[PDB]
Amino acid sequence: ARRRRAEVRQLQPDLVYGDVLVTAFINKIMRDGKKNLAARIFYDACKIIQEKTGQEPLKVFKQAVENVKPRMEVRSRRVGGANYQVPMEVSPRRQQSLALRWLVQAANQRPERRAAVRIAHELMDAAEGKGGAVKKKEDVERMAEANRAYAHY
Amino acid sequence: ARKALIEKAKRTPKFKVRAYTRCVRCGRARSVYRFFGLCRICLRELAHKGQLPGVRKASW
Amino acid sequence: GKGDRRTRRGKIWRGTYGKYRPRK
Amino acid sequence: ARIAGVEIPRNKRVDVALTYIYGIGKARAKEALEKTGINPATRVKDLTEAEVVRLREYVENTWKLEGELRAEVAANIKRLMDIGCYRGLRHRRGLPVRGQRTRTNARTRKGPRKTVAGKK
Amino acid sequence: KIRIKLRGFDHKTLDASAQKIVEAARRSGAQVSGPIPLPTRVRRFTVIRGPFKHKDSREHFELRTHNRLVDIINPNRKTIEQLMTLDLPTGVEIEIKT
Amino acid sequence: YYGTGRRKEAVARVFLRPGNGKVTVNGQDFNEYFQGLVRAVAALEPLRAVDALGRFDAYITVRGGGKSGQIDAIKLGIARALVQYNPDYRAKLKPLGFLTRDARVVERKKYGKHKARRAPQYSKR
Amino acid sequence: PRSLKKGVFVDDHLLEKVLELNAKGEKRLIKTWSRRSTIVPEMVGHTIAVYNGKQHVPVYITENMVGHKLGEFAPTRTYR
RNA sequence: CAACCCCCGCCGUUAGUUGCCAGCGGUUCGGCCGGGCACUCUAACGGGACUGCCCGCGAAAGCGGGAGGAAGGAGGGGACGACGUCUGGUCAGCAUGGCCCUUACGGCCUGGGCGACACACGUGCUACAAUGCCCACUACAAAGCGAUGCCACCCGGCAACGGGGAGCUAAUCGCAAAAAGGUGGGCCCAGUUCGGAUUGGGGUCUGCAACCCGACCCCAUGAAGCCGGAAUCGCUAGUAAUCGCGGAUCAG
RNA sequence: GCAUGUGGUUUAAUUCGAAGCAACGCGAAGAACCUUACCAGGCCUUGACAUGCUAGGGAACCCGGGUGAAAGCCUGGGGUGCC
Ligand SMILES: [Zn+2]
Repeated sequence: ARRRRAEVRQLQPDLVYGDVLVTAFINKIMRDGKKNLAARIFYDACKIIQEKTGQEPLKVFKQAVENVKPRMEVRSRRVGGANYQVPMEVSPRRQQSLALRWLVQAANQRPERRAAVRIAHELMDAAEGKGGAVKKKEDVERMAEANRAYAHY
Repeated sequence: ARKALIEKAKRTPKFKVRAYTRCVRCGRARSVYRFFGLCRICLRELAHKGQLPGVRKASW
Repeated sequence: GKGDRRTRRGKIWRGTYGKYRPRK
Repeated sequence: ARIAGVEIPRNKRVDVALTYIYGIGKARAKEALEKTGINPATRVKDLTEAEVVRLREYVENTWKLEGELRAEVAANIKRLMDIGCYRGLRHRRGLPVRGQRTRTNARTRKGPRKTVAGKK
Repeated sequence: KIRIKLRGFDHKTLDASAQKIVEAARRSGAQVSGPIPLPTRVRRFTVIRGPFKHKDSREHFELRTHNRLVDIINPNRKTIEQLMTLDLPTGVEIEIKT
Repeated sequence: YYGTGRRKEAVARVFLRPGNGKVTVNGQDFNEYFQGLVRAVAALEPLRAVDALGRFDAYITVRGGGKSGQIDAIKLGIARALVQYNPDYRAKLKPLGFLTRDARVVERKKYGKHKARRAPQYSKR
Repeated sequence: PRSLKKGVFVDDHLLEKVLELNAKGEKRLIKTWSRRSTIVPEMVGHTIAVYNGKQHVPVYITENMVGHKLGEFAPTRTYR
């Protein structure tokens, strides 16, 4: 984008719950546009949360996201003929995106067989503040104030 | 196109497989369209002057 | 499975027909 | 669960199992169960000793297998080989036989890559 | 039940030609189903612009064979009069089967 | 009440008859013509828009395109017929934008390319 | 696994040329370009010279080599 | 440059052997028949956006936001490449100055070769699998091509194919099955029911002829390969990714 | 791993061009003979194609046989119009 900030695509809320956050997540599981498949994944992963936890998956989902949003990050920069990691306050937009993504990238790395399953567990261990979803979160920050020796750029 | 092969590729062969095309105009052999019987270059060539009827320039 | 010229897709790919993909 | 030739395919389905045998492919197996009535779905370990034998007796006295197949081919090769047959030569040279190209992708018949020097 | 097929290359040439059959058919005949389009079949030609070698060139040529139909039911010897030898289009081919 | 719903090369014959509340498409139960289809429910949205679910029947036909498009196709049609019943309905419809139709059409494959955009890859430029 | 349906091929050039060498017993040298041809059980024992791209390769035929063609004995590509 | 021209999206007129109980009568309940052009459609012409309206910024041009509208500010996509640049490419398409051969640097043919392989790079295809593979039942597409050509259907065969034979001159017959998808069931994380290389073997067809050097089918064989060094490509929306279909050339 | 283009090496020949971006599934939208320009061997010359000239013989034409890998070479027949 050179000329403008470019508008942000607006999505259609979920047919089930109705939260766009949902639709956003699903989009992220979907590969090859088999959105009918990824739809299921999410739902059946929800149903797993019902049977395995006394809580509404809708809530569980948000709180899980809420917890992996890193509020601090690195962004390399060439000053002095060198790569200086400048830590920086991440914007709202970029959090939500980084969350959902990591939730997924992490999920598919689980030892578990069935996909929906992998999501299910990742969605829980997330809200409990663990797993890897949150680890891929704490690690970035473990760089944020790790090189905070440079927050003057 | 060598005359030695235009006029040649025209006389009936001892085997039907042996019979290939050539462009009636240029004598080219590599890629003539049956429909017109002209070398791809040739097709364009006339296609342009307007010598191939109904033959317009596609647009969609 | 697309190179497996003895499977479903195997044939569908090559567009050939055989003991694996028939004519109904 | 044992021996067909000298082999022991086990703990899995029959149909699957039999594949393991040099002479049997996803075809014969099915056409060796259809000729015996043993239900494929059942594992090897849960076969009736009697069921087993039938399979045995059949398969062994019909198709050419391990201890004999590897043989027929082997010599079969030496056949045209002993003869000045082109096809034989390709076999000597360890190159493609069926007619492929010897400029690029051939590696499957040459094995590892043998890099040499050149120019620019 | 005179079936009149009209195949051509120019859509105006046929329109007129087709209209010309519509007009002198209602004056001496009876109830005409009007002119109807098909379909229309195209003949694409993907040729390389330059004669030398530039795959990425390619000029695109088409050839539209328009199809028009005009049905005439209750064919009189009077209708066949006006529609006997009263034509004018050149790049139009007609064929009748009744 | 007919309206006409067309979407990405696929036509939808829409018929709204005051009934109990059932959709028959190309002769089959709505929910049978769309098994396993997640966004299926999507068709009826224009209805639950005016709290008019179950008051009409839906004799719907459809031709062309894909099932995962025809959905939208019906969706529009229903909407277009819904004006015939009460034009005053626009007030609650267009804000939600159901009377719009998008040229989401499949772009033409240009030559020199592998698709409508996807160019070919060069390595040592 | 190659195949010529129903009716095995052999050019009449040598067929009715080699058979005539049967009416006399044996010969010594045969030369004909048709390497298009299959070898027949009716052809065994002769010493046919086949054409390469420039040479004329002599080929002795065996009781054991009836199912192959002539070309299969005339290597074209000179190598190594 | 823009515009005029085509395709796409709304709508109107003209047109009904495509389309339909949209409304009625019968059924072998197949829109099959009548009957009807309404709808879908088909195609030829024409309407429709111009920042024209409202708020704000602005000297103006214009910019931002809203509304009505199918569509918004060039609505999406085409064709469409200035004066010239690179002594760009191409005399093997054609044409043409010039030099060179004209019993040969010409012409016919048979066979071989363009397919050669210790290697190396370009473009790609198939895959490493469970968001998956297989088998089964089942549903939605467009745009093309078809006379000795597309081949319905029946029969023989595991099958490629073959024998028979109806329809089409093609919106009214055929290529045709779209595939992914959906329902069931099998697989249970293996180098495996992942993968299909290569090799043996047995066949089909084209065609004078498939050794060199053809595709196809069937049985067996079942390799590398468990996601790729440094480096490096494409793509800003119905795009990328994915999935199947069609044609050109052409016996194959 | 395989297809395909190219370098290079090879070959009797492996015909030719294209070369950084702006060559490399590029001419080639179809190499088994053919295509085909290459190499071998066999054969042909006013020549496979145009317009024409001077001398001699024959309507054109058609159907055989010999030799042959084919082409070609040799040979033999019937055959005789319009001015
Ligand atoms: Zn030409």
